[PDB]
Amino acid sequence: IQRTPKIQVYSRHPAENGKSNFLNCYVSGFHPSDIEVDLLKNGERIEKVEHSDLSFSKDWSFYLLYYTEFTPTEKDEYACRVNHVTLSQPKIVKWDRDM
Amino acid sequence: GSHSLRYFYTAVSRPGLGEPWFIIVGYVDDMQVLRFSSKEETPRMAPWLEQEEADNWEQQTRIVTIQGQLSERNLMTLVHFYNKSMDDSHTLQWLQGCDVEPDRHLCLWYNQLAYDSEDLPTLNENPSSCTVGNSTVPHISQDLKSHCSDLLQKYLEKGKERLLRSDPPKAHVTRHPRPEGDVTLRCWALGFYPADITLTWQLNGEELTQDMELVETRPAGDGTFQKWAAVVVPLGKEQSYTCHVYHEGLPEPLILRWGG
Repeated sequence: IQRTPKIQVYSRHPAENGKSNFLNCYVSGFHPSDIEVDLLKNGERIEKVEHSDLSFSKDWSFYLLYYTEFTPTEKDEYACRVNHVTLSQPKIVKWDRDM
Repeated sequence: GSHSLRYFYTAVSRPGLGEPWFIIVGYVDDMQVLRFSSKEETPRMAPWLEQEEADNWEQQTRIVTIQGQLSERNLMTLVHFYNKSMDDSHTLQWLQGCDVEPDRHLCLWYNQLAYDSEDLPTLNENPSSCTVGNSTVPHISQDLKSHCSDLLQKYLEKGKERLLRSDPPKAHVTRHPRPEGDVTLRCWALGFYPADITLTWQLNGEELTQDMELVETRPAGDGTFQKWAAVVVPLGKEQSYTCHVYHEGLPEPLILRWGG
């Protein structure tokens, strides 16, 4: 009846400081469509964040893509925060420029 | 030469307070081309389509607007039929569309439904058959099936540049010392188009399994997809392992040798 979401955080193009890019948080395989996703820069809910239109895979599970235009630096740390009914407590995944 | 059009439907009932919410996303192959949801007069269509000069999208806008409106009645009868608590919020997902390849007078039609993630029977014959005897748009329009094949062509003719595309992956392997006594090799494939793609790790010429890691291919957000496969290997054994990338836009299966 329910399915917890799979998360993935990554950049549109290969991470390179000072150059424009896009931070992506991708949620899928989760069910009850209702879900809360936020992007975090140094821990703060990022202002302008858009997402794709809701949709579902073969097994009927849903999936969305939250993203924001950004420009990384050797210091600024980014992460994604996902909230869903199948979770005991919110889940956060740190961005990693290599994974 | 085959191409497919799909419409993904989703309706969620709101416990008592309010009318149900819904959305209809239309795809062609791996590209989104249409959108329509609760509160929107007409459907928003992919900007990259030649747009309207008077462009006949009626049949569609019609079918879709109807499908949407009815979501409530649909939700109710499923509830009634199965007497599920009306205190809870159930969802109704519905999938329709067709696969087509004119040069084989091949038209396949799909119509799959599901209530709260559970499939609803068909006994109609999974992919049924549709037709491609185009010329006139009849008065018997209500039905999407009878138009699937046509609607597809229009989209293909209005998106040739993006729909009839085929961008091969750009690959490269990255080495990450695993201060755990081993090393990890990651095979990257980026900006490839049709999401269907496969990566494998070969050791001394053999597929490698149970010791590899795979991530669901993800959308880059720019219209292409990315994916990567990795494996753990003993120090200096680098050049021993190889990565293979198979894909539609590739002239030949791409083989990678450690960063050079």
